[PDB]
Amino acid sequence: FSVTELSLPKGGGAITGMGEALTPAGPDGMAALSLPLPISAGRGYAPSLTLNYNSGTGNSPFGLGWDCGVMAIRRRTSTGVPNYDETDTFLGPEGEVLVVALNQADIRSESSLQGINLGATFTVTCYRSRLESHFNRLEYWQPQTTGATDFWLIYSPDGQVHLLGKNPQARISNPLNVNQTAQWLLEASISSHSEQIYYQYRAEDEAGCETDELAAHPSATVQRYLQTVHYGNLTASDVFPTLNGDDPLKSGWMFCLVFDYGERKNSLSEMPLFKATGNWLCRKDRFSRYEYGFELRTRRLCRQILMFHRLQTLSGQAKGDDEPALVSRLILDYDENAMVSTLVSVRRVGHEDNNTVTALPPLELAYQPFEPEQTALWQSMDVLANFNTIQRWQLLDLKGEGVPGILYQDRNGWWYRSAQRQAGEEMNAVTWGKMQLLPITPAVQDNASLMDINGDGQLDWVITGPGLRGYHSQHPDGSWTRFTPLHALPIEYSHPRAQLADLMGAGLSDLVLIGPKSVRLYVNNRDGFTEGRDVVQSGDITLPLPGADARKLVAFSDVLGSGQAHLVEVSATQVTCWPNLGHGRFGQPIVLPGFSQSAASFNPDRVHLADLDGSGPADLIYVHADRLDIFSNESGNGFAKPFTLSFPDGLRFDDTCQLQVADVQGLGVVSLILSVPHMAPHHWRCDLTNAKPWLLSETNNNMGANHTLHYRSSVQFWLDEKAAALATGQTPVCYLPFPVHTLWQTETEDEISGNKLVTTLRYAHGAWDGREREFRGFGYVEQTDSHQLARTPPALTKSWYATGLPAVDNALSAGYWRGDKQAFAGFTPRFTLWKEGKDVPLNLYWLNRALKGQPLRSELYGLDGSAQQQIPYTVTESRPQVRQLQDGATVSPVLWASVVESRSYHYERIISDPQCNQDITLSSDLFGQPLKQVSVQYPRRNKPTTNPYPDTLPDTLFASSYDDQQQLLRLTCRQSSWHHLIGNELRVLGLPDGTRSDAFTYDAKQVPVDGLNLETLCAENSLIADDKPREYLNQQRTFYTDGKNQTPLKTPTRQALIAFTETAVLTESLLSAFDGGITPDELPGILTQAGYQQEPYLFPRTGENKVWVARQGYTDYGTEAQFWRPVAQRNSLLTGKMTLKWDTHYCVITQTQDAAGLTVSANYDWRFLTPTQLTDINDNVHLITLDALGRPVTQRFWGIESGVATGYSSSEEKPFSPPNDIDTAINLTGPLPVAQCLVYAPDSWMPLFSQETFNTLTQEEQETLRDSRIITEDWRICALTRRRWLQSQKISTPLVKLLTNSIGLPPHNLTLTTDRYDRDSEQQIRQQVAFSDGFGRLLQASVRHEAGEAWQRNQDGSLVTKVENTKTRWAVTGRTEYDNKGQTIRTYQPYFLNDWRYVSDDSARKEAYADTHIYDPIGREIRVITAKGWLRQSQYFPWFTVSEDENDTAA
Amino acid sequence: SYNSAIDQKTPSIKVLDNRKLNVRTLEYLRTQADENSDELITFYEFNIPGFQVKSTDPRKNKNQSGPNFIRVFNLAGQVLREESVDAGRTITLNDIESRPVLIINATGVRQNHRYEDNTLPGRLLAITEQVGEKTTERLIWAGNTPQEKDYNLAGQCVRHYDTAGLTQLNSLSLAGVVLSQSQQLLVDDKNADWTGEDQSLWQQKLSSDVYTTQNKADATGALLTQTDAKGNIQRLAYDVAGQLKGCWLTLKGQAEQVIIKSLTYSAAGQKLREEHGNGVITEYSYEPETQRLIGIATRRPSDAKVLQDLRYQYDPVGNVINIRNDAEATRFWRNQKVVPENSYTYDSLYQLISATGREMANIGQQNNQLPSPALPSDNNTYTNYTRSYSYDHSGNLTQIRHSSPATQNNYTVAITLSNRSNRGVLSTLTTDPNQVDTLFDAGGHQTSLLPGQTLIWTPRGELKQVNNGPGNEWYRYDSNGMRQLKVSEQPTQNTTQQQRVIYLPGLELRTTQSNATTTEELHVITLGEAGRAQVRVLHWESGKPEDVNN
Amino acid sequence: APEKGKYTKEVNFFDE
Repeated sequence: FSVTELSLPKGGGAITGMGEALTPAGPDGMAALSLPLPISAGRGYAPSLTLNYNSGTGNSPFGLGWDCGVMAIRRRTSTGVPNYDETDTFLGPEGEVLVVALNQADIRSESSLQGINLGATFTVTCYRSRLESHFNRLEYWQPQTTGATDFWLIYSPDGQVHLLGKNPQARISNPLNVNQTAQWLLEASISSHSEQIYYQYRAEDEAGCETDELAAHPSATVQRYLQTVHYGNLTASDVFPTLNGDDPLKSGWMFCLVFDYGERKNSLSEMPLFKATGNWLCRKDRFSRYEYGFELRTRRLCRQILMFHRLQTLSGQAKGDDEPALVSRLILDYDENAMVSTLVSVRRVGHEDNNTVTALPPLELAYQPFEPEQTALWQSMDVLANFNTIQRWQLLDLKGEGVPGILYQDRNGWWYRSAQRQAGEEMNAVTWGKMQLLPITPAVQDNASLMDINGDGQLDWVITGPGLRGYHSQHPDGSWTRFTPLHALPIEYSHPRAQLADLMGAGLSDLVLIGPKSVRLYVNNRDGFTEGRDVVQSGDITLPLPGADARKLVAFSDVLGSGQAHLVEVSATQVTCWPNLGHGRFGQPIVLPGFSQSAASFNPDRVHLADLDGSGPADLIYVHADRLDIFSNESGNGFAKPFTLSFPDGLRFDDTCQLQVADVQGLGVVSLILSVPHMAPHHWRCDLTNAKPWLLSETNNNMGANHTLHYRSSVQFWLDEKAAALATGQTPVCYLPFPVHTLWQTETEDEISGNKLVTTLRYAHGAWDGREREFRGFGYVEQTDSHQLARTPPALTKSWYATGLPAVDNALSAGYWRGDKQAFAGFTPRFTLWKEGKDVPLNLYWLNRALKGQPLRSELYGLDGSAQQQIPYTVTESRPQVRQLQDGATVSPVLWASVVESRSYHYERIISDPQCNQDITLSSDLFGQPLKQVSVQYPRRNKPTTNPYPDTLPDTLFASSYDDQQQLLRLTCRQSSWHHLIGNELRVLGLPDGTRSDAFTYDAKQVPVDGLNLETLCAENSLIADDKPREYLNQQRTFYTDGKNQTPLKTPTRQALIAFTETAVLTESLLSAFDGGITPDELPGILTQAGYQQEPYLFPRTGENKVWVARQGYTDYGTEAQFWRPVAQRNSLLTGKMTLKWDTHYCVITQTQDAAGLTVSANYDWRFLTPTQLTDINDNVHLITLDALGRPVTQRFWGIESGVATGYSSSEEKPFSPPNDIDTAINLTGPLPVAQCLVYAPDSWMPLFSQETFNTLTQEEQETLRDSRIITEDWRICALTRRRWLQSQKISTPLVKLLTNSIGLPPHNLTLTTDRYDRDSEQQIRQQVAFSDGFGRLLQASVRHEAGEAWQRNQDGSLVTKVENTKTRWAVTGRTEYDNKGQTIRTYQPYFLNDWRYVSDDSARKEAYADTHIYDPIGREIRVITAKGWLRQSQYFPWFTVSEDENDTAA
Repeated sequence: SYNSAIDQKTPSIKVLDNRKLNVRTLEYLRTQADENSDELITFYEFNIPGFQVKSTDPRKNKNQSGPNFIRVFNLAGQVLREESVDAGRTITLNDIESRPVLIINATGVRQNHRYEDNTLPGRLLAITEQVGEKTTERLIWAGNTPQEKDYNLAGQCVRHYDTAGLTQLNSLSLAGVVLSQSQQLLVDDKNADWTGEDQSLWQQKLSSDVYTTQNKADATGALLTQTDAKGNIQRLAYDVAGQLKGCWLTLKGQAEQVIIKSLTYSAAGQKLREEHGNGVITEYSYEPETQRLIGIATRRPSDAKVLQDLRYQYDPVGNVINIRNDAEATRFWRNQKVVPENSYTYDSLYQLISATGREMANIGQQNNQLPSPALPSDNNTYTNYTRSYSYDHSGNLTQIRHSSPATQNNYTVAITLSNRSNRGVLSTLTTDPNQVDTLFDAGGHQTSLLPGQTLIWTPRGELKQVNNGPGNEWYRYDSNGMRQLKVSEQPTQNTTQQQRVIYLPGLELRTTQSNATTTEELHVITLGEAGRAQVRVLHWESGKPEDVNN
Repeated sequence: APEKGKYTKEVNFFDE
């Protein structure tokens, strides 16, 4: 509760950036990054759209990896192409599968939503997530009448209701069958306070694309782009803006977040308008997607993200009909190269009204390149001796394990070579072991092959002989499963022209017989096959036949990148592709130009379709003798110019030779393996690249901070785990059969201070689930924060997570630190069933699947190479539980997973004597709110004879460390009560109305071995049962109002308006504190005069009747037309009501008024909704001015002081604006009419290339400086594109020498504060420059002083420490050097300087004496060496802390 | 000359419980280098909700007497009762908005605070100190009349009646700096009892003299100039860093002289060089590394004379261990011109164990009086002394052993302390440790200064009177507790002999009067902060001495 | 409260 006080924004000195942040790495392995969009949250209800990178996300309208999208409900296409009937499942917005919610199923018949007649009668079906996290409910409205359409509602628990895909502008549907909807996009939202958001989408069109695009993809008008988002509800209504069917933006809006796709101008200095002069741009990597049964095209990229305000509406002049003016602008730059577009530069630009630009330094992003023409290396392969495709050899992986081995198979025994680690030289060196004889083989070697017939990850030996048909599966722990018979096999499985392909889209190998105009499809259903169809191909589609020509290659390949097996025909002239549409259907053929060979010398057996980089489409390799043509697929739209990779000396090809493409390196990218079998099998490997391309490598904010990201494959994290297991004689088993390309090292560098921090990651225990066919994550992640200051030991943090796979989860607890032999018993997961409103303990597969991503343990270490290096600083263990909320017969249950008790230790690298505690949840209600919580403090362990805490401490410290207050088992119970608002149009959960804390204390002979846990404290004679004495601590009871009645409600309304809050402060035992001085007869009259009231106990027991409470925090709210805004709030009934007041549209407080009549008016700058004029209680005006980014500049004040009018003169009287140059504003003299000025300069770390030097160098030397984006168009040097350009050059032109020694100051600002008012001739201007760190932190400040002696700064940034007389003297106060984690590691004494500019850190470390600070892994300060040479010291033990000053360490 | 054998293996340990509350703090005390350190354990006890109920210093833990403090809290953690062993018992009640309602101190004095009603913002109105019922304070708030807004008086306490009279506020600047205020004093025969509603019967308890003072301030709210209550104007100037660089005084009816003509500063804003209108230049030297004051060099640039030059030396921790003066002895001490070195040593707890220096020859034993001055005619010298101090484990100074050779005045003086309290008096009063707490109030204020002197205290624990034998001396304080009056009433010659001092902003009205007439009236004009090289101007309106100049 | 020498603090000619 806060009483509203209007104030003005002050101009701070911490130059913060755009807000980008790399996500901490966890069990998923990927590298993520967030970037906040500049959404002007005007009234309080704004969209939550942000830009998010994920290394693993495919292509998008925001580049590769990036995605700024709004939530939607779509059909599940991981189990194949949807059938669009009653036998289909849906994915929620969180990505989890929805199930029908049972009460029988929630099916009701409705014709009215929010009072509005819909025109038809709908079959509303309440859905529910099958892994409950948010507890929101989802209604599938579908019409019974033919003529309407279906939509969704989402009732989020914070009172919001969403409308997803009601109108066809927000539905991705089949362009032929308009009822076949595949994606219900979010259309509108209502908050609880009648605030509305409306989402406007645009369809794809044939704009700006050539005729080769329009021939292959004719009617591509299905893919939607979020065009603009309307919010700022001009009048309050709880109904949706398009239910009534009356033009949803004919209602007024005040804020518009416009996404621009190329329509408006994208230069720095043009100020793009609301309505656009032109049309959007058709990009270069126009990809396509076929997972829905039709083609999604995605032809556009998003150039700008704009923010608009209706400024004449917010001021009480217009009523929503004016043109919205620009207030905020992002500029997204891409490197388009017709394979992928990558977002390389994001910049926020503000535009001033005097046709100038306020710009921030751009966030620029660098990606791992795919240049296989230069980096192609040929290496001999003698590891694979006698490998041969003519005989019975194979590059495949048994045992799971993700990297291919070498299998030779005789008819009696099989010989294997598992991939392993070379111990010699490189951290990623892979070789193959001995030929090992396999101990068991499935004994039916005839009519069989190795394939995954059921798709559960482990390979099968599928024996389809004359009498039997079935398979043996290969477990990863070496064992072979016995014979499992296939439930149904087609008779045409033994047809000579049938083949196993993936047509239904479910990731399974279906059986297909391709005819020219009709295929026969047998669907794999994971236990055999199903009844065969005859899918007749539409139109003029005549399918190619595989094998029926020797001059063509007809195979199943993904030459479009969609993730489907399309039908490709490689002739000697062209490559024609028929897109797979699922269910046996095939689309119209697409010609991919660019491939051509000599028609005589073309043999299709040398044609190999393989994806080389990993962008998704398959590249085309044609093999000659002595060279190797490679055609790069350009997003499935054609092939590039070929490039040759000439064979090394001694390698030629023929019809006996073979080209294999495989990932035999663990580098994420496939390698080309050429085999020559005659007179000895000898082999060669082509490695095209080192790293996996198009992943985010480097980022930079151009303020002195950059991050470099390095990736490692999970195959390498398995080969290191497998090699270390066989060193201790254990047998390692891998449960991740596929490579996951994980983030491994993310080095951070502050370019100002030179400090680096290298966080290296290490993964183990990857888990892939075979049943749901999903990656479950890793079960063991390491971090190693090692600092590189320009010593301190690295901080290793082991941390285990639950995978959900029970073979991986039962192996985790054998890797923990045991160490102390007195710790309590570790936790196991708690599977629990929910019936009759309580958790009763216990589809065991779904219960374990809910445990994914739960924390299990974490141990923190400090690697200093000491005798305590192996002992952890702290140990935290957790216990997850899973509650089954509704049962699932053939569908999944609804499960709710949470951590039910967490126990933490504090060893401080002392094995005995830790400080342990625990926090247990006992009860939760229907929606997961806690009903009974217990906090456990554990006593100190008994005094051992051997002591730790070594001899440097005083001898009596160990015995004097034991108080009698460390040896009490303290339990703090905590009961809670909640309000859950449930209705057909109502879902508001988690409203508090009561909490109460009690205390239990026992001696140390009551804490048992194996500890306390949930199964102890919930028992019948437990330590918190209602038979034991408890001590009261406090209680709190929230009271709610309906908005207009003085009596509080028993059950709150949807708006959840808090009337007051009631906190107990005095009990009848505590009234004996007034004994000598207050008569007991008069105390209840004194207490009720001080505002106390007597209320009953909250969850009352026998023997307690009243407490003296403090009922406070009052608020009076408005009506529904005033958006339920507070209009008058007081602190308690003792003081007076403070009446607030709002503007015409109830978004900002103008003129709050006190209880005495004291008034504080405020005017607002409607570009940012920022108060820029404050009239205080004595009618003195305080006027500030903002720049285009919203930051404050010049402020004045005036008023009446001694009966006369005084102060600074107004802007209309003496008009002044400070210069945009910081050094020019230093030279400002004379009476300024303002109290402050502010000249910001965050661009300063980018060195300024001059236009007078840019036209000196030559013209094609100019465009390489621009097309590489090294200079900006306001003449600034980008640090990331310069550093990448200073690698390939390596010979020093004058452009090279000019770029490598250019420099700038840290991002600073200048504040000019004046002493006296203007028209007073004695006014002098105090000057202050404040430098920032580039991480948002504050480096130093330069305060201007009078003329006198000062050290001089050199012309490069050094410090000369001989004093000299100076007319421009500056005092450097509060100079600080940080590490990368924010801890202060230097504190400088102040010193006088002859300049305001920043002195370099290498020169401030030599001279300019400071105190260096040393830290530990926790973050506390171990010692500090002072500037003179003495040092203080601190030691942190779990039960006592030891401090030593400069006198204790002097001896 | 610092010996670090005092501080070896003596750290400070804060022992924690299982809630990470500081339940013991541990100190190690070594007074002299050869012996062993002594562990001192201070005990802090906490209840189950986690508030510090009782605390015990290491000396009373050895006595097996009770704790120093016994606190009783409410459910929010605020103290409702505080039975201190030195300050007695305090019963405190606050309302819902955490404003004080009822305070009972250890002398049994109930203090009230009544506020505005529930229709008003709830500002403070009156304070009642019931002992038998006195409305001792009365606050008059202002409104938002356009006459009030012209002087920025809206929402301020314009008239504030307190324990010494009235403090009326007249004008505020646009920053909030008071530009004009006035104050009258209560007459000698009246105490503050501001009962009632009309204020016309409160002016008949106040003096006739209304002392108004005026200021002028810049836009940054720093005080530029100040007129005193008599008309003497101080005027300050500020440099470009916001620091103070000059000072000018113009007495009433006179021209403008210079008091400070230059004042420069260091990089950390410490004073560096200052030249007065005296002409004397003082210069401060600092440590480069630690920025500690290592020199005060007062130089007169007319005789090339260094009047004093104090060079300080320190411990590593910042304890002054050596002051030497590189100046010569002044004109008052004939036949000697070397100032001795002051050396100091400390314990492990950094408390002063020994101290050397210079003292006069005819000083005798130290007491409450100050010795007679050394005139430039009586050719007296100074001698060397050394004092050694002794403490108990509560940190009370128990013994000063002044040993001055070459004069044979070797005396010790003991402070006799209690067993349960830190209340300790001089050994002249009582030699018994059990009759020390009979010499104090219930609130712990001392009631007898010397054997023939008694002290009287206010309801709010301020010194009301130092009763000597024949001549008392009483004081008056405002609502903050700052002294506004000091009236020394000497005994009967043929009538009373009364000396009155009025403390005003930048002005002391020291006056001396007999029965019917004022025999001396002195207006001391002060310039600056005391302890920060203050300048005083003694202006005589009546009863000037013959030999001094005005 | 016991603070250090007077040189550490900023100048102050007029307060209450």
